[PDB]
Amino acid sequence: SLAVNLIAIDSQVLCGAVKWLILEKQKPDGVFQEDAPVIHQEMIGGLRNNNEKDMALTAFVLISLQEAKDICEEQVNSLPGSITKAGDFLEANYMNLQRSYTVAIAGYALAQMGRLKGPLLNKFLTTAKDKNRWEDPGKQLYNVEATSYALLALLQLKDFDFVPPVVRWLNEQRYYGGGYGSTQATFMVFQA
Amino acid sequence: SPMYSIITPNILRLESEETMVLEAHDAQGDVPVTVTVHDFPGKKLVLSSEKTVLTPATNHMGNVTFTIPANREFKSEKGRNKFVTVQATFGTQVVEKVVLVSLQSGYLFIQTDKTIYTPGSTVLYRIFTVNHKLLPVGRTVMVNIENPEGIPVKQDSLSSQNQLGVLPLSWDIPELVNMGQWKIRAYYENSPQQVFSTEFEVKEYVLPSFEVIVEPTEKFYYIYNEKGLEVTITARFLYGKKVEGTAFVIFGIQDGEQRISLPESLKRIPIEDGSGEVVLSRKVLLDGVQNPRAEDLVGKSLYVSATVILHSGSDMVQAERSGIPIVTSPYQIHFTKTPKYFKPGMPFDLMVFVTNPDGSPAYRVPVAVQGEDTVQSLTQGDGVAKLSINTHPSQKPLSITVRTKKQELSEAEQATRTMQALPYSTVGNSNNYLHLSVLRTELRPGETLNVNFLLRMDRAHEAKIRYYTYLIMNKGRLLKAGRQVREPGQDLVVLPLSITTDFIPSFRLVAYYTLIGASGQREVVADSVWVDVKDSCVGSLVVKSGQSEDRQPVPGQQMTLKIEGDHGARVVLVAVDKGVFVLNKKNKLTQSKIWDVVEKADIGCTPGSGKDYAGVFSDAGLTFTSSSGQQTAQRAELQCPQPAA
Ligand SMILES: *[C@@H]1O[C@H](CO)[C@@H](O[C@@H]2O[C@H](CO)[C@@H](O)[C@H](O)[C@H]2NC(C)=O)[C@H](O)[C@H]1NC(C)=O
Ligand SMILES: *[C@@H]1O[C@H](CO)[C@@H](O[C@@H]2O[C@H](CO)[C@@H](O)[C@H](O)[C@H]2NC(C)=O)[C@H](O)[C@H]1NC(C)=O
Repeated sequence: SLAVNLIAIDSQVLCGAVKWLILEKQKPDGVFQEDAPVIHQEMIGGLRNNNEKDMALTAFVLISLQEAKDICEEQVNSLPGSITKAGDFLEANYMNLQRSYTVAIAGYALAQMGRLKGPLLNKFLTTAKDKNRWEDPGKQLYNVEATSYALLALLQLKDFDFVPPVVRWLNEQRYYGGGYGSTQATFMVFQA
Repeated sequence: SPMYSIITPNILRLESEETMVLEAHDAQGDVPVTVTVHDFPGKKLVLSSEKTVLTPATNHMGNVTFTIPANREFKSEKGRNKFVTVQATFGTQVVEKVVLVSLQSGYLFIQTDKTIYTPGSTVLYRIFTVNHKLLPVGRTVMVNIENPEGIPVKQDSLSSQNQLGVLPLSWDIPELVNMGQWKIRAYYENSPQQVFSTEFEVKEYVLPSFEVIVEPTEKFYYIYNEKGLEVTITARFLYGKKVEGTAFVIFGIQDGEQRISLPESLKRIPIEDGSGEVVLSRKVLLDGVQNPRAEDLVGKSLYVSATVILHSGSDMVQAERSGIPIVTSPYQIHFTKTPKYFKPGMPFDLMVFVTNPDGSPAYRVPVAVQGEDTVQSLTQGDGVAKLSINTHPSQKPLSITVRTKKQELSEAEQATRTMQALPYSTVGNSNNYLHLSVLRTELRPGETLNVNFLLRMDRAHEAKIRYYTYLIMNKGRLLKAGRQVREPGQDLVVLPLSITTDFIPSFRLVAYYTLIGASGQREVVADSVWVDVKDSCVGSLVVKSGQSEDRQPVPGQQMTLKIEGDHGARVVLVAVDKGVFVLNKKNKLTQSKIWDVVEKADIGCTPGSGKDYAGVFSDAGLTFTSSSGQQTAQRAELQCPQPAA
């Protein structure tokens, strides 16, 4: 979805992957299910944690389909109904989430639909600690990975009062990417 | 395999023609070349025209042209740099390079009928709209007229298409006005960040009937002159007859932007036979300053203010001479036309630029190298002297110091300048060089100039050098390029170059060769030189009198104005009393200032040579990129790097 501004990605193959995800790998209630986890288990980052895995994996694919919506809205007409079914599943089970990672990745998914409001917005705001990061206990790589989705949510929601402490916190950490198990963290922090 | 090559300038311009020079080296058979220009970053495709075939009958040469359009998408970013991408596909092998872009599109020159106006009068003004080639272009111009504190009071928008690049316009000054300096600013519609300007004054005046000239004997002051500075006064009526009167004259000192007046420097001299003379002595100047050191006076400047009244007492003129330097040296030596890069083990030429203390060029002053008194030379008409050294193969930098040898003047009066030149770096320290040498004369259109190409390399690889490749850069675009063939044993070859009117005011010649040498490695060695051309018109407009008799005609008399000029040209006229210019002669447009504006817009920064083959092209203003991989240095700044000074 980012490389179409750079190289000539084949549109028939790309929306063919979108059609293959919707029909084969989506349950009728909105849940996407993985049938073959990756060999290099370090490149999935915070998604390696099995706690709240079905909510987080549903949010990851929904963000990827909504960013490729503009190209594949013409090719697959069942894309917005698939987004609505996945969005209803994430909105209904949003308040049960406890990890700051899962709240952040569902926050950017709900913000593109416009459903991150009220108590779902308030839980998303109070998930942040020191008003500049969405941190979980453990390695700092997952926390910068989690804060990267939440900065995208703040830019999507167009609430810029809470943005400059987050970006100033990201520059103070001085993260330059690379390393073992850094694929998700490096890609999302620079897109943010 | 053969190596493909593309040569273009450093910087490309909007709304003008850009030359693209394609060459293949060591090539066999025909090779088709397709040409494409893309945007940067991303791909939107801005120009997909032009293609050609490099042929061995043409020594695999091919020059093709293109033009850069500008739209609302191109004109979007106005403050920061943006780039484009040039694509050329040689058969099946593509060579491409990202190029810096300037947003300038041409030149605007503004002529006013007067340099100073009254409240309640008319300002007549013509705007000449030319491209980068100084040829009339039809574009939309945005002109604004601003107040002394910078408030736009009148603005215009008009296209000069089908009007031969001339916009004659008018505006009336109201009587409700603030006197002072008023500014006209103008810019093209498709280049809003390139702003041209010229100034005029608004005041309450009547014209005087005579002019006063204040003439220093020398345009500087030497501190240890016991006599002091002599300033001759010349006063005559505007029609050319001698003025009888009495002058009051006072001196002063200018330090930076602040002026200090010497009150006791006042004298009172009668003006007889249209002339007078006043001297400020050395004792009065030192008595005027409170610092008794003569050493601290160096670096500052003087000014003279005179007030002359006729002996009828009915008119008065105030004149001023300013900017007169207090110096130890009647000359200023500069290496400004000398390259800073020498060829080790190959002789090197020095072009020494010597000026008077005001900045005017010095004529026929002998200068010499500090090392050895035998090598001496006198300056030519433009203030340039020719010296040369016989270089050793030192890889260490070579310090060069030049000092004048003019007779009677003491050693404290002899100017000097010291620089340090840098060695050329060959590819892999192969010690294979290219040396250029040429005549140094004032160049007029119609003369021929012998260009000399000297090859230096071992003789095992001299048989592989079968040609040279040369290009001419003039006014920020490629004017001519080609090949000069070479047979074995001919380390020196000569190419005559005929000068036309397109070469005015200055041009750079670059030249290179290429081969696979050392241990089987591609080597490029280049050289460059900057040549000055005599500043003159491309055409030749002359205005003279049609009558040959009846000198000083009567007021109102009919006379014949004779105008000789180029066929097909459109001429504009204005006839002004000189008493306006005695009041204010600033901001007068002339042809020499036009070539000065073009030279200030030049993209080349060095008088030739360079640290390597890449530094030769980059300092000249050219980009090169080869299929093997050798290419020029990246440049992301439009302006030239500033010298240390
Ligand atoms: C009245 O008009 C004058 C111009 O006639 C302006 O004041 C001038 O301001 C400039 C600085 O921009 C000074 O160089 C001039 O000396 C000022 N002129 C004066 C003091 O006569 C301004 O628009 C108004 N000034 C006043 C004092 O009323
Ligand atoms: C580039 O190619 C053009 C072809 O249009 C050359 O222009 C011609 O040059 C020849 C020889 O100099 C002249 O006899 C012709 O009269 C020119 N054509 C026209 C239409 O006037 C141009 O000289 C070439 N330039 C370089 C540097 O190779």
